[PDB]
Amino acid sequence: MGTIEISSPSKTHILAFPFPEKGHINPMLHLCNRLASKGFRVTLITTISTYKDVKNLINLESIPDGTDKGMNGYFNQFKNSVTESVAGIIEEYKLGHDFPPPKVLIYDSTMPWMLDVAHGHGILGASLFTQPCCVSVVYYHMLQGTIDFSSSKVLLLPCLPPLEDRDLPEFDYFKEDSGFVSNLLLNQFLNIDKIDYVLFNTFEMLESEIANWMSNKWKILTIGPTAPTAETNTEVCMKWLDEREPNSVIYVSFGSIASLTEQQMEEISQALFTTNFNFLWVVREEERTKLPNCLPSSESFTTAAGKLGLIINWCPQLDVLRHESVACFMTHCGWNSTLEAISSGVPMICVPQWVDQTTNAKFIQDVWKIGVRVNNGLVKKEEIERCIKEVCESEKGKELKRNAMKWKDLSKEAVSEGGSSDTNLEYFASTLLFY
Ligand SMILES: C[C@]12CC[C@H](O[C@H]3O[C@H](CO)[C@@H](O)[C@H](O)[C@H]3O)C[C@H]1CC[C@@H]1[C@@H]2CC[C@]2(C)[C@@H](C3=CC(=O)OC3)CC[C@]12O
Ligand SMILES: O=c1ccn([C@@H]2O[C@H](COP(=O)(O)OP(=O)(O)O)[C@@H](O)[C@H]2O)c(=O)[nH]1
Repeated sequence: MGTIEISSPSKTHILAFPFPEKGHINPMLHLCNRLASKGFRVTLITTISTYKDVKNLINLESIPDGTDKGMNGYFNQFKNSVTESVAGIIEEYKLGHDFPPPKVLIYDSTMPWMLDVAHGHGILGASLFTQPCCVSVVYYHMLQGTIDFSSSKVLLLPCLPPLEDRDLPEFDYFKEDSGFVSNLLLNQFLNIDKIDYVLFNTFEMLESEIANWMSNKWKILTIGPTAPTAETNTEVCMKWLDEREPNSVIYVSFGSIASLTEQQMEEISQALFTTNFNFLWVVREEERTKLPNCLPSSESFTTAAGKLGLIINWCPQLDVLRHESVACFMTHCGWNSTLEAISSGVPMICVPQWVDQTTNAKFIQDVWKIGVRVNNGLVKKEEIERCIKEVCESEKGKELKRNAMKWKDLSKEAVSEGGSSDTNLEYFASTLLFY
């Protein structure tokens, strides 16, 4: 005689709150699906403006965007507003009757003060880093002042390859804002010893040495890629790709924020309109006016080489990357783009722009050996064409593609049963249930 209590995922309530930007929303969202696939109740909290895009099982809550229409004023208003409204949501659910009360807030690692919201409301806090281990450690070392950041400089950090100046995360691009952006990334570590779960969207084999190094300081859980293994304009892009030859398309995307200069846009244009390959070039709506005048939701071309090109304002990038028609990825090397390509086996042309893109480029070409970085800071048509020849028209290109298929298989192994990422995510979920 007596009573039994069962803690299952279905009675455990996970809150998620990403920073409102696609390279932060996207990997959170994938992780919420995986967690829901594991039976938990998952509520994704998101700003009202991102709510729409996102809105197109997983619970969805909206909060006020909390930001009048510079980087700094926007951020302090944001910090202030979302601190209040997320704290309010947590309390809403603690009294609710439908859902279970929340056990843990997963928050983007660029909002470390959300650990205080979570703890200060008596729930666990899980920090999701949306960048690899190797660049995150650089931010930590800059935070610590572990080293000094007519001569060139090379930095030697434990468990990392030598880093040239150009290999460091690029903050100076932001000029008077470099201090804010740099602060934002280093402050990911202000309370690292206090975070209940430290999650990294990466997989162990990709960053063995530095991941183990961070594991001996912090019980970090590498859990990526969060995206599934084998979006606006899906049907359009797949139709066009379905009708191209295999291994014939150069996929070109510079992410969701970066915006190249008129001159740089022209360098790329001339390289792609004269190359021996088809091309699918994402050019965001707001960026379209920076195109060469010689060229609206999409545009179809016959290139001067007699090939075919499609300019479009947004695509399902993951599905493009996994289409047999894609030869290579010309990318700005944001970490989501880099990891999606890794998990798809697509070799890469690296045109890094700022923050962690420069360091990702370093690793893509020199550590993982799955792509080439362009040399500058304007990048000339001729330099783009050299890199296309390297990656798509050369025996080197062929080894690069082999390298990428090896990393893709390792990536699929990591998130499959008994994979290192599958283990870590199961460690997250199982301990969530513990008394
Ligand atoms: C600092 C900021 C936040 C990070 C954003 O993107 C990153 O996402 C990935 C991490 O998961 C990386 O892999 C990507 O390489 C990286 O691009 C972009 C950077 C830089 C731009 C600024 C955001 C934070 C918001 C920001 C301040 C917004 C803003 C502009 C302004 O004048 O007031 C507000 C818009 C972008 C922004 O400048
Ligand atoms: O046409 C596009 C271009 C980009 N993306 C997605 O937007 C994210 C971009 O994140 P990333 O870290 O690569 O760079 P950021 O945009 O933050 O600078 C990735 O998940 C891409 O797959 C997309 O869905 N469609």
